[PDB]
Amino acid sequence: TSGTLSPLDIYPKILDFHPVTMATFTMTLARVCLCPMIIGRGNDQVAISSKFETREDIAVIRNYGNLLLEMSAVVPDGIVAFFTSYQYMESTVASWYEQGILENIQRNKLLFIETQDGAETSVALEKYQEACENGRGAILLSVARGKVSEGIDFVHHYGRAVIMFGVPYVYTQSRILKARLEYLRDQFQIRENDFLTFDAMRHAAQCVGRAIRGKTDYGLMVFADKRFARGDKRGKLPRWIQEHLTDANLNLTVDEGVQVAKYFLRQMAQPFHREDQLGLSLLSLEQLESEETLKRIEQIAQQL
Amino acid sequence: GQVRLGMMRHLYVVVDGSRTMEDQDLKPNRLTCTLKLLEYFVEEYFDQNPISQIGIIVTKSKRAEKLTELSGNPRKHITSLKKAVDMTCHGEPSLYNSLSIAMQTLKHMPGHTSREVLIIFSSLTTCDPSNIYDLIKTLKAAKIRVSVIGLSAEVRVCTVLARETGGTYHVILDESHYKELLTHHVSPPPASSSSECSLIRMGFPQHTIASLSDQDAKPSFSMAEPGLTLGGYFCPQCRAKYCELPVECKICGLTLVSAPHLARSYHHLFPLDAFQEIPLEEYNGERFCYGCQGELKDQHVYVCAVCQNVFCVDCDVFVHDSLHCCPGCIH
Amino acid sequence: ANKELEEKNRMLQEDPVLFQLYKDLVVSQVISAEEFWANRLIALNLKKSDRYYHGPTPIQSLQYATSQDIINSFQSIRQEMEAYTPKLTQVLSSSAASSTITALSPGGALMQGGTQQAINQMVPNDIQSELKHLYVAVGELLRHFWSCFPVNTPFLEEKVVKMKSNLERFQVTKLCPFQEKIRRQYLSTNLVSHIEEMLQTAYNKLHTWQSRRLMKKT
Amino acid sequence: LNLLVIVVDANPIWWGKQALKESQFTLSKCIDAVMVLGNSHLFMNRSNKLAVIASHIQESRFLYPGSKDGKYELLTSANEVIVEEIKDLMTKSDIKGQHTETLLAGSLAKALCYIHRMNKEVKDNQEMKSRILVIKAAEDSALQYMNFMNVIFAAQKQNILIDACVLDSDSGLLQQACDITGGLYLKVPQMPSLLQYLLWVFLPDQDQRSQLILPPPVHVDYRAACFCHRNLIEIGYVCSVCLSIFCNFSPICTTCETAFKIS
Ligand SMILES: [Zn+2]
Ligand SMILES: [Zn+2]
Ligand SMILES: [Zn+2]
Ligand SMILES: [Zn+2]
Repeated sequence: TSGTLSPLDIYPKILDFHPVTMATFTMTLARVCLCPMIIGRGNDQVAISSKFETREDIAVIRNYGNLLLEMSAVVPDGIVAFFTSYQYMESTVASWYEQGILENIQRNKLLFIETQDGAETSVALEKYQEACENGRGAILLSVARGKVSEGIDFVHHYGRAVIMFGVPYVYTQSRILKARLEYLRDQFQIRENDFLTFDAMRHAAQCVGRAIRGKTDYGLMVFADKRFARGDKRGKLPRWIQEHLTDANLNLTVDEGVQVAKYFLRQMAQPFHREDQLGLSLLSLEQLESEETLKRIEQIAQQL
Repeated sequence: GQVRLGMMRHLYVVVDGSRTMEDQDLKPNRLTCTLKLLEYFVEEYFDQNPISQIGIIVTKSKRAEKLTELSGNPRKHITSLKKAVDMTCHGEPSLYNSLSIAMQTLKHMPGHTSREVLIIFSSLTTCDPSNIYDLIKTLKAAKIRVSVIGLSAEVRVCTVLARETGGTYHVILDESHYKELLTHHVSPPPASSSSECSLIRMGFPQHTIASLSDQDAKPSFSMAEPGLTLGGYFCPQCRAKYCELPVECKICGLTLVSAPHLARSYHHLFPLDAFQEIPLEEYNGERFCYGCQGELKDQHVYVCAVCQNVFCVDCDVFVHDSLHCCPGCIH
Repeated sequence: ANKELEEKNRMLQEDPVLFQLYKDLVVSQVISAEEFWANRLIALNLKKSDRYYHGPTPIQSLQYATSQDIINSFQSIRQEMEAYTPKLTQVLSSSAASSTITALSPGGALMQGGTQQAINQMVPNDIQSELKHLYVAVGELLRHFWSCFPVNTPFLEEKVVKMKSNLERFQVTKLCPFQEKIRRQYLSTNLVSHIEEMLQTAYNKLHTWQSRRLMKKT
Repeated sequence: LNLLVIVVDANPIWWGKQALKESQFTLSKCIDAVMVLGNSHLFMNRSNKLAVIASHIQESRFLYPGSKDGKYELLTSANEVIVEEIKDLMTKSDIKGQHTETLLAGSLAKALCYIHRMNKEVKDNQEMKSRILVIKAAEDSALQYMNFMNVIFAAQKQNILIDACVLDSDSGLLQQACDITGGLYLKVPQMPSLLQYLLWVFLPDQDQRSQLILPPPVHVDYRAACFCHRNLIEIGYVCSVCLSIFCNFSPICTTCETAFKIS
């Protein structure tokens, strides 16, 4: 059981597994509660990607920094920014300094960059959580593989805008990948380009889908490169995020995404009291005994 | 509400002068629209609560600036806002220093005053120079009340400040929603279980013209570029000379009231009720408006609670916004 | 440390009007420099709402007579408003209109010989400067007086400050009489007696407090 | 475009005592001076509007709202409806004893909301200025002061001027209203000349108050009493819960039964 598992067709196809129930439960909402956008279009109309395989391309890192700057200027209370690899976060935050960007991100919010010490990460997390509560703005940028996004969960006002930089592919690792893929071709029947896309999307949607605790929590969750729009990679995000991924939001610009973020936060900072939920996204004692509600709950859940 | 209200009300307005005031989300930049609605706010607040006062701080470049001191006449405040259109809005704000100046003035107002601060706050980096949870603990203990009207976002620190000091936090969609929020903060907000219910000693000075063609008068200049005042308003404590009433006594500490200024805010205490709103035709044997003797050419008929007469939409808006009483229940 | 000196100075410099005041008080031999710089640093259910209904307006003479008059007036006005509408004849006699124009002409009744406001603008500017100095000075004096005065603060330190206020008050009256003699003996106009009203009320509150506290001795 | 709203204090008891007085000046010349002022106001300009309200003792019924005898035609129809409306009002009437003093707060309330709806009728090119004449002849009841101030402040906000011709007795609340709203107050010294007072002082509109030299403003008394002994106050004690004027200091606040914190 997990909050993200997608697609469910592949866990019987890996684990030698035959279940009774293969179930996906749709996010039924009385309020939009999240918006995913795929910011895959630079402000210069540069195609945002990570095709270079961690060997830096300058203008794409420029547009990443521009995204982080303007999303800092819009979003409250803590932005979480997942990179691809620690070499790539190393190189990106390197070239956000020689290029004149990172002081402006300082002017809007307080950075807490990650390191692979076990104690320095915990101190950076503690100051990041003491800066989302003592007035100022805090922005935690990490790697989408490590322990930062495995247990350490970001709740109502600690991450409002989970910025997934890049598509996380395991690129550093050796012939263990080639050999596990040759195995999944041969003795299971799962393709090369199927398993790579599955692994990348389970890591990306794993690190994204931590921002939301309940119905009264709202998380902007942006995906920043063009590859998340290409049908197979978008097709393997879970159903409760594809349901709220609009075709207009598909392949936004930076500034169109910033304006969608502003309209999102303004429409979703108003009093959304408990009395707006008893119809749709909540149930009382006596709202259960009605068989019309039973028909509704029959219509919500689906299987695979 | 039929609840206790804070009717003497030293409110204190803290405006941003941030970098984010220059953003163009509103139709002019946020400084201009915010300042225009504060001009409307000072107008309606002095139009509705006469005893109370306002003070305006622009918060600019990590420092706080007491732009207009805590006084009770709209001329100085609106003059200062017409001046403050011309400002620059450079730098990041400072919530620490602005709440410190507002606290520093609002320590020593007497305990029955619901001491209130209204922070019209836009940006997100809340650049304080010290710890701002000890201020919130102090302002919790100093029984002040701080309410923040926010632009573009929800910020956790302003949420903690609003829910802990006692105020209310709100974020802005439009021109109309922002007018609704400032109109919500015009009215006297209800009191907690903490504020003192004292009995302030008051003074009611009569008007005195130049007595009998100035036969043994007392020719004075003023008391706060003044001419030679022949007569006017005295004080019953210190026997000074004031031109305008109501004015807090500048040399005694008495508060001077003409007493329609107590009658200008009596509608809060015996308030209105709801109009039973019914759109359809529905049994109406009284075709004409009991308000202004006109036909009901629309499908909205509004019927009072006690007398249960008939009113139209124009009489609805007029009674519930301005006249503040049912014309039937007087009869 | 000579801190205070540097403060009062820096101020006097930046604030020349205050400097003026400082001279007009200290240099004028009314008080001493040290004193001046020293002290210059819940369901509300209303019980009786009828008290709100007829408010602070005093009780007018409202004596409607015996209810026989109710019946008599109802009879006479029900008979009155039956026969109605003369429009040419009854409305105006022309002599009443001529007397009304006589009244509203500027020498008759309802023209009160009002909005006259006879002023004494003879020597404006330098007398205005004198009065600016005087009202600043007496404002500071009565500021200290009525600021320490109001609550009796029944101990010996506040009573000693009240005695210093009494000394400053008497020498303030002497300096005000000297300023009135040096000012108003130029062209014989411009009653300054409002400042003397303020200082006479300070004099009166001082003697009335003295008699009150001497009654409160035992 | 202007809007005069005459309010005539038709106290049947007062004008009944006036008509048993057998004077020259009865209610007929009062309502006729009202109609001549109304036809004069409609006569001064084509765009002017008129509305005439009559405060009775128990009701605020409006009076307003071919040429047989030579008037202008709409003046004739307006005079016919005002005459027939006062004949339907005053003759067919009632008698009660607990409520016999006249009212003025309700008729002013109807006038305020009438000016509101007639200002919604106005299109974007033109703009409406407005005033309320009050022709008072009776003694106002004190009991509606809580109400009465409210309509004054409505006329303070809605920028409606208030004027008053009082006939017999002075009225502190109504000269108070004409002081607050910016209107004008006048106590007539001789009854039958009433029309000639109205056609020079109260006929001219807002852009003729500033041109004409008018009778000067009487000084307005801001007398204030306690709710305790009704006597005049120069220094009072006012609660911050009840917001009520007390004269002498008392332990337990009577107006709102406040558990008064004592220091
Ligand atoms: Zn005083
Ligand atoms: Zn009613
Ligand atoms: Zn109506
Ligand atoms: Zn009380």
